Amino acid sequence: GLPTTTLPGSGQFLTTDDRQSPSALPNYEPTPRIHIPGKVHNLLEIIQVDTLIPMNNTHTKDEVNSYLIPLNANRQNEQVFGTNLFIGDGVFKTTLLGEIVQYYTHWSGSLRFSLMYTGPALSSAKLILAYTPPGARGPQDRREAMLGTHVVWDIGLQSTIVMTIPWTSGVQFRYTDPDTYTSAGFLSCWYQTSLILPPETTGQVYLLSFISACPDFKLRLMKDTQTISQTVALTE
Amino acid sequence: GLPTTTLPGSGQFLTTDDRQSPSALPNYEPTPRIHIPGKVHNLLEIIQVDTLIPMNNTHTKDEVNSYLIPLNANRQNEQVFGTNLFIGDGVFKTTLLGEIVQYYTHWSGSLRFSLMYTGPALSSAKLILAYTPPGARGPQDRREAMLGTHVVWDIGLQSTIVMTIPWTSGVQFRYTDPDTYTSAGFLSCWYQTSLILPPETTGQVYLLSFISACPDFKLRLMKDTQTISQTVALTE
Amino acid sequence: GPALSSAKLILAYTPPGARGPQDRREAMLGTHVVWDIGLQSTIVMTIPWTSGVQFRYTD
Amino acid sequence: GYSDRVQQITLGNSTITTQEAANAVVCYAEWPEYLPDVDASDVNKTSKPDTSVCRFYTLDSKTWTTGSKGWCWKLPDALKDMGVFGQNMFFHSLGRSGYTVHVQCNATKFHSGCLLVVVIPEHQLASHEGGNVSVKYTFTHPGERGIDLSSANEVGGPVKDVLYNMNGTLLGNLLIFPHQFINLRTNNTATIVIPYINSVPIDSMTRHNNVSLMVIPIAPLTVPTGATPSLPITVTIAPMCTEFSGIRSKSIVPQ
Amino acid sequence: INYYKDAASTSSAGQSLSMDPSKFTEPVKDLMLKGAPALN
Amino acid sequence: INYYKDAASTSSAGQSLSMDPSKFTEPVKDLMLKGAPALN
Amino acid sequence: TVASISSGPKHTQKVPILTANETGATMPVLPSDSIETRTTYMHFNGSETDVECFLGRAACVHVTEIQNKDATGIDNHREAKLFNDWKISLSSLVQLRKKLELFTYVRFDSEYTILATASQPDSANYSSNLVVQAMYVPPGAPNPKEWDDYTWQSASNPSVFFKVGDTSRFSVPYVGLASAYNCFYDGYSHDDAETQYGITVLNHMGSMAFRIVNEHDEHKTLVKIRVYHRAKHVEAWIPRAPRALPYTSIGRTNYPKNTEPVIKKRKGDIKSY
Ligand SMILES: Cc1cc(CCCCCCCOc2ccc(C3=N[C@@H](C)CO3)cc2)on1
Repeated sequence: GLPTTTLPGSGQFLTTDDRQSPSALPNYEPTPRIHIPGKVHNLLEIIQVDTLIPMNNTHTKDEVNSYLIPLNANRQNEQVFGTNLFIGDGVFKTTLLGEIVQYYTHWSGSLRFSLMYTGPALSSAKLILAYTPPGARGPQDRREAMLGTHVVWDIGLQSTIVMTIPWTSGVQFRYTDPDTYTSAGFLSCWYQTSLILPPETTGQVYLLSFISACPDFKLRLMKDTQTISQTVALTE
Repeated sequence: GLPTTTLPGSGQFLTTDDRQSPSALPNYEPTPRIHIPGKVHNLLEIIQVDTLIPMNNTHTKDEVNSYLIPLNANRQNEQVFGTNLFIGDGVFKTTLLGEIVQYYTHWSGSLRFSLMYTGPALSSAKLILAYTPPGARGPQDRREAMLGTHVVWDIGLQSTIVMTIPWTSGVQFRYTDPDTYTSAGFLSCWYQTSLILPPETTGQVYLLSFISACPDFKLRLMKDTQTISQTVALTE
Repeated sequence: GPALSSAKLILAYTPPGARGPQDRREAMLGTHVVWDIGLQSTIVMTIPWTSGVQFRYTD
Repeated sequence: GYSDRVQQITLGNSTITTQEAANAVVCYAEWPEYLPDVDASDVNKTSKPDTSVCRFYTLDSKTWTTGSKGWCWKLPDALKDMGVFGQNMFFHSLGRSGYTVHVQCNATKFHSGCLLVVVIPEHQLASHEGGNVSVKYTFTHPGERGIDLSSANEVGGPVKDVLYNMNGTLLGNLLIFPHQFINLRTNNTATIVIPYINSVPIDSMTRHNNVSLMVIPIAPLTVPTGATPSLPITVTIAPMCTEFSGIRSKSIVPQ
Repeated sequence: INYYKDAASTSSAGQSLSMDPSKFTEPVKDLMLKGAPALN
Repeated sequence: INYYKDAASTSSAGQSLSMDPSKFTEPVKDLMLKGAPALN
Repeated sequence: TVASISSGPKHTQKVPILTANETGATMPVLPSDSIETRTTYMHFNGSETDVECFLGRAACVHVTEIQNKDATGIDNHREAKLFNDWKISLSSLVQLRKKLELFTYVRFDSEYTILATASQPDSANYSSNLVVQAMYVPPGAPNPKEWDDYTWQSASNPSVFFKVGDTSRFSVPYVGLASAYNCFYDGYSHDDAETQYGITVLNHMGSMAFRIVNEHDEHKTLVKIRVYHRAKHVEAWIPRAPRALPYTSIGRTNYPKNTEPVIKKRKGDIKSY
């Protein structure tokens, strides 16, 4: 008989501990694995695939239309859309990125925001996208917007433009859940010159917008998502 | 005194765990082993010996007669017997194979079904045995039956015919207990030409049928058999 | 057609033994090419020699 | 002078040419291949009809109009009646296949509109009834007709609400599945190569569909002035590396 | 590691991995070859 | 040290440290180079 | 590892930021393709986002309850909770369910922890000490009819006996029939016109039965069982869109009617911040 002493914590059950256990089914042989395409190893692998952002959130019931950012022909100087960058809330929240970020407490890294244009091929347009780093207000006019991170996008044969929100930060991690101290800025978009439709054409054209994370990205300290809950256990 | 921590599960008794225990009889010397023919090591060794199937289940009290499949002289085109292949139930259930399969939850592998003919030596017959893989109904006539796994059996000097139900399956294991998704097919038998008795002879002739497992076979995840129960403890 | 128009046609060869196809579904089950009208103005379909007998009469 | 743009796919006795492609997607970066022995379970030798089943079948055409919500086809169902592919299907106990899907929609440089073409492995649909109402067989086996998401709820059928992918997930995130867009201004076809994806090496072709192909208008169709307000969309699909096993009597399926 | 002195006190045995059904499936005196006739 | 015989009884696995998003982010048939035109 | 390299002004014919999303790719664009950057290192590995880590902590998967009371004159033990039973499943409760359904096929060993606590809602002199016995009743094996049937002998079926207030823990290998468990299944068990659709037909795992071994004392004792499940040795294939609407049933994808908009409406314009 070897002398032992038990410490504080004996008998506790910590849902996060990782130890060995007896197998209830001694000697059982599991089914062989066969090959299946698509294996995922890290959630970091999947948040780099871009998905659509319901940017046009202004509706009243969920609709395919809140994915469409409208553009008006012949407007000059004006603003196309605006949003803050709380990736865990608001427009971002239902996107795959938003949806995964919510399983973690802290995030750090660059984001990739792209816009794909869908107007007739014989039209043309020049837009400016601007990222405003924390510390200033959402820009109120392009002059204000153009003094921060921006890209003049020229609509052409190449249909999409990929803007990166480079990680601009004092503190090396921000909370996913809306924190002030930890806030990331604003994203706005304005006409640089203006949309022009060809003859025989009319109305609004739309941009689709996507979001995905750069390879830069870090997420840490897992927790429970506000995105799902329940009141009684389900049954069959 | 070495510091320890006890984990969740301490003090539990799991009937399936395998550990050391103090011997109550320290130093006792067991009787020497002598040699005995017949040692069994695996249940897989014994389910390869074939045993008779009470195929003729149509009686009302258990009788030697439900082991006998009758054959009629001069019938043409017609059907000799039919059964599904739920090896854990129905005809199969009391056979040694059926009886062991019931100690496990899953089975996979090929089955060997053979028929031994017992009619007078001066008679003759040609039968077709057909295996119908999952997905179609039990065949309704030989034409239907002959399009799946089948063997034309010619009754001769060699008294038995061994049909194999080759493992035909998407999923690599099936439950013993009747599952649909997991179902294995049907087995039917029809006259290929017809039984013919010699002169001075009359009546029905019978086939005996056996079942055993091919060396192919796998059984896993042990459990309790529905084949035995009790209401009070027995006594001497 | 005008350069600013567009079209997609299917050409189908039906080997001997069946009737002239009566609808595209029927037609598309034999030798066929989906032609996409583009910059490249012509499409070349080949009727590959499908035959039991190695010669046919012209007449 | 090769462009990403022009392409030719020849499979069997049938060929497709596109002069306005946008590359092609190969699901999960894997190309269809036959079933290796190391992965095999059923002991039966399989049948590989090759060129008689691995050719292009063009399903009947759809009509995109300003009110369209989107269409959904299931595989191998959509092909259950195409030539010898279909016969093989009803006649063997098990079968396995990959596909090349080519979705076609051409317009002019004055039209606008953008379709999402996506392949969803194991797309289990939801009942519009809620609770635990099931979706009857016939409803998930529309055949070449596919399911029309702008048709009405029916009884025993699935829900046809587009912002929810017919299953409780948002349209916006379908982009995690192999997919390609058809943006009239760019593109005129979409091509996706689908490798066989299952948790078993071979399965039944009638009780289980392993992918739904979905074409969904996202930026509404907008035709030039006084143009007819609609465009046809055509779907052509070719089984590739098909194998059938466990031949017999010929399945009888509901309805 | 056995902590105890007696053999009965050790854990379960380990798989025979013996397996030879022929004493049960083919106890015939003259050897039968599959493919050759059963009765000559 | 495993104290138990079966593999299911061992603790959690250890980090894939595999990580290859290209099956998801770039499943295109003809390779796209960043910087070169998307459609040629 | 560098998180960003140093990059300066650019005036090229080589534009990495113009792409064609119609292709289905997400081109790997970085901050340094469009602004001037400085070197910085990652200092991070992505350890805690590994799927083994993501699915590897215990989650509550089931809460049931049984009572110890005099069975004298009870015609239906099962019905008196003289011994409840549970149809093993991993989707009855939703926190873990949404996590698993981020994948289509999943393969793992399970580690179960079972906590049992007792309650004595009405006047008792004391708290008794009860031993619970949880049995694994896979499909095809006799299922218990009374709280003290021959079934409980469990001569071939793994069972664990632990005390109320304590915890029991053991681990079961991956018992799936196929190579992975289907998180989704767009099929039927056969081509029947009315058979159920979904996976209900596929995760035929069987049930698990709990009972108190103790006979009855003078008062009644409520024992409530909580089953926790931890995946170990995880393997996951084919990512899918996360669950947006609420769940209604074990094993079907169905969402409730007149559900509410899941995308938050702006308080303001598209232009709003
Ligand atoms: C005593 C005692 C009690 C037991 C129980 C043995 C464990 C058997 C359960 C096997 C694992 O069960 C499932 C069920 C469903 C799923 C699953 N469903 C999908 C959503 C995903 O995974 C996985 C495992 O063992 N010994």
